[PDB]
Amino acid sequence: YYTRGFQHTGIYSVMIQKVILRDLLRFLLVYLVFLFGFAVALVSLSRERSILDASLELFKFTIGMGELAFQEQLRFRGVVLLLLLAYVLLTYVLLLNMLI
Amino acid sequence: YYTRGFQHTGIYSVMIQKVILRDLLRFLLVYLVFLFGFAVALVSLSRERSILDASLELFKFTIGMGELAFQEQLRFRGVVLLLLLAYVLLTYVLLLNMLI
Repeated sequence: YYTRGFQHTGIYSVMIQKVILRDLLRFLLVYLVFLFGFAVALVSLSRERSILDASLELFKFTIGMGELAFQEQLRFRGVVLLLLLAYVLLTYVLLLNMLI
Repeated sequence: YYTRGFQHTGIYSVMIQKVILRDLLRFLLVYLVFLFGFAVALVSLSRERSILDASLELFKFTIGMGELAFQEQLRFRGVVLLLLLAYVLLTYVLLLNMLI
């Protein structure tokens, strides 16, 4: 908060704060909704990632990690791969939209 | 320094140097302050990451690594996860602010 002085910082800081408060508040909701939906779909498909709380994989994907590979024992591996691809393209598209 | 010639490079180089010297000098301070605060909080919470010098995890997070996962033996795993989420959103927001 104490960046009120130092004009060179403040001129940009106030306007970027206004922009962020106006815009980013409508990102986290939709991204979280999509993440929860995809996590529920994955845990429901993989039961035959063991619990709903194991949604950290999507966060690893959006931060860089994720370990995208075949699941071997899961027979419906193609469907899981397609779901992961859909999720990654969707989140990249959404972040591109925010950036623009 | 020897890029003074080669006009096509220099026209952009001088102005981008001025911009960087004016702007980036007020990023590393605040980012380092937040990183140190979060590292101290994590090491203080996890004592019951073993030392203050183990702040490299946040740098791994900001470069792509980080190994975001449950800590098992640490009972207050939810608080640690919430702190990590707060830190990652904070640093992404700060870098977005710089970019804009």
